[PDB]
Amino acid sequence: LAEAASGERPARWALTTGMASIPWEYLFFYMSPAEYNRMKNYPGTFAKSASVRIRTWNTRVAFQTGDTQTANATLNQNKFLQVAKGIRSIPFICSTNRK
Amino acid sequence: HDTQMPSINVGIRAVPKLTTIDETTQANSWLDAQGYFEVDCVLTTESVD
Amino acid sequence: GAEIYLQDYLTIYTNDARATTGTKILAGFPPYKNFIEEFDASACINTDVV
Amino acid sequence: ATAILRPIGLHVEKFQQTYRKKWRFLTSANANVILAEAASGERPARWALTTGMASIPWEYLFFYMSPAEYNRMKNYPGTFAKSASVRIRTWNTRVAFQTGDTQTANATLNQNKFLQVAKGIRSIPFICSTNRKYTYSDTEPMQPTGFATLTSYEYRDGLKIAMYGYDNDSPDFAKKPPADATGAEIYLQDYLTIYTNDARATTGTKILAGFPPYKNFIEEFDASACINTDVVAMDYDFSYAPLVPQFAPVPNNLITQNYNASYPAGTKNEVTAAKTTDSSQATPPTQVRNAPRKYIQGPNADTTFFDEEQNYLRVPIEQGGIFEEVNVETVHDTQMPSINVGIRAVPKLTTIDETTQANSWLDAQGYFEVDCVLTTESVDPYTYIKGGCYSANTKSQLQYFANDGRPIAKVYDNPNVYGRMQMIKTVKP
Amino acid sequence: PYTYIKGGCYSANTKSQLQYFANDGRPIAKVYDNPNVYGRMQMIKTVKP
Amino acid sequence: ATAILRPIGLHVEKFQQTYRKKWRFLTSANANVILAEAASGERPARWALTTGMASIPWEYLFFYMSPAEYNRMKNYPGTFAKSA
DNA sequence: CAGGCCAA
DNA sequence: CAGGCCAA
DNA sequence: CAGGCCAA
DNA sequence: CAGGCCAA
Repeated sequence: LAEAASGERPARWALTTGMASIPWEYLFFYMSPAEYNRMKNYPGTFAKSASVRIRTWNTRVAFQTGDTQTANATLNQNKFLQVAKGIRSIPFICSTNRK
Repeated sequence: HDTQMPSINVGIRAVPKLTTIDETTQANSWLDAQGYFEVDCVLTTESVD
Repeated sequence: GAEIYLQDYLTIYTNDARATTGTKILAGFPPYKNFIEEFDASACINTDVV
Repeated sequence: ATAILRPIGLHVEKFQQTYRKKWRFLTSANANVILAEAASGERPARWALTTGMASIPWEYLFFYMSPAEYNRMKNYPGTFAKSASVRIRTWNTRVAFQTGDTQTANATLNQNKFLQVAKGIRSIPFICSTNRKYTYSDTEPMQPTGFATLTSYEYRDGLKIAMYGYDNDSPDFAKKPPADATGAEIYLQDYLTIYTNDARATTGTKILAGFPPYKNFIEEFDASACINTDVVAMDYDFSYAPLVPQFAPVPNNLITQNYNASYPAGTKNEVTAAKTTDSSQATPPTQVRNAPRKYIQGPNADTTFFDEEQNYLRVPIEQGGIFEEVNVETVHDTQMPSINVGIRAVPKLTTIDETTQANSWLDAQGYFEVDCVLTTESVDPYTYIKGGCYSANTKSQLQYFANDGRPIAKVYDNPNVYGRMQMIKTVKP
Repeated sequence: PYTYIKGGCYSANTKSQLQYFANDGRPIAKVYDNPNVYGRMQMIKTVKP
Repeated sequence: ATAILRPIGLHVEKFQQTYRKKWRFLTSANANVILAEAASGERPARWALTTGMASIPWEYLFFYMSPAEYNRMKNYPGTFAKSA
């Protein structure tokens, strides 16, 4: 995808992926508004450790594309899961998470 | 010292359509596919009085 | 406990030199697939991945 | 006595480099259909038997190493490709659930699914074959109905661009995301085709031998049992694959009046010879010593082959018999074995009324994971104290040249002649 | 290093190197010619050959 | 699960090179004589005590590697001297 | 069962 | 194979 | 007994 | 560490 230059941002090419970002670095991910509001009444609070475990379930693939002009429906599937740890910190892969 | 939390990205690779394209290139049509991810997260905090 | 659709995905960027004046960098993309793990999702049903 | 000096010899630096790629290929299960190819110039009229076995271009440098790696390797004179290995793994093979012909209820859960592997078909003396791109019918997308005009150079260039993408200044940059970065599948379009003579207009004694039984030379397995299994594992040691020419020696003609001297070769052949053969049997096989050639480094160097970079994707990596060295040398003809993999066409569940081959096929794709490794070596010889690297003059290299000045190189595109890959004139890109 | 697919070798930007320079543009380098100062070799402006 | 991809990282090629020289040096047994050095600009007036201990220029690149080697090494960006 | 032929 | 660079 | 001081 | 090249 082409991203036009805007102000200080140069013109660049964007390579889209299907690897969804997991927002485990933020406080709302772990604790509800009630917990946040109560924690506000505990001055001196430091977050000590954050752990995340991700389990994948059955991955659904469409049986057909819906293009009526082709008979592309098939029982067989090649189905791959992509996991990316620490891509954000790689000095030479300029990347960010986008909608 | 400077700090960083490692990023986590998970996803499913796009599944090409069973159509036959006429040129040596990447697929131009893909089947709908969803990843189903169960996420367990724990946060530990401490405070002092 | 219902599922939530995620909409925020990793995007890889590289320079666009179509309007670049001077010495252009034409290095293409970095091979980002050399830095990720990929598994057959049919074998990963109900398995810890991260 | 304490040896204050000893013959430590020259300073030579050898560098070994490794190039790895991973490619995912999608192959069509093309039907076995006879196609007519009209006579064109020197090409006779012939019948073509199409297959679904896609060619794997493991004989070319772009298969293993990216444009950045190629450009950097250019700065390492004396580079030889040492070994090329390819591992091919097939994944689940998809077969269309239905043909799409609404007038029949051909949809079925059951599948017969076969994977075809062909090693070294290109070298078989009596199976005249080459890899071709087909055109397909609209009603039957898996049925070839002709040949595309896309040549082998154009095919490999397109495959390279799919592998590595365009330059950032290209207006068509977005069209091809690099598979080297994405890991996405690439559709292969170059399939093994079997040829036989077309005697419809032949005058005189006709040969009516039909086709050779090429299925007696391939492996075929139930593709349902081959999911995530290695199917091809082949290594190749290169006899002589100069990727960048040697460092030029210090010319002895600037130091010596003896540079143009003669010495006995004895009964050994220190100069290579080109064998010309004639399958029409109009001319006997001919061996010609001292074919026209010129140096690829030195005062009168002609580096057209390495400046047109024929060796990236136009010309195969190995060029044994094309390149001479100025020394007592043993040189033999060379070939890299061909690799073709594919899925056999899956017939439609329709019932035809005649005893013959199926006339309708389900769409089927082969999913092939290809692992390839290329090993190269280069040298930095210091024969002299100053001026940079210089090699010994016995390391000087010559390349066969045509009389018009076009470098001659080995090609794996045309069918074999007596089991030999021909040498042909290179074409300027 | 091959950080990118095309264009030749490129290193990571964390491998970028700077050299001390004088305000007039002459590179500054270590020299072992002058006597030590507090046991230290000085850095001096390089002279154009 | 069969890992179709794994983080193999970048392709980086490291090249190690060795440069050797053998030199024979003749040194004079200079006497220990005090020499006067007049003040010049920022340099003060000082007494100099001469010795016969010749300096060995092992801290410089020409000591180990010839002009041909230096010119070729110029075509290897990222070169660090490891040990002398 | 591949690399200068295979029926060596 | 993640956390202040990786080719340490 | 050398390399950012030696009397550390 | 020599004899049809040596970086084989």
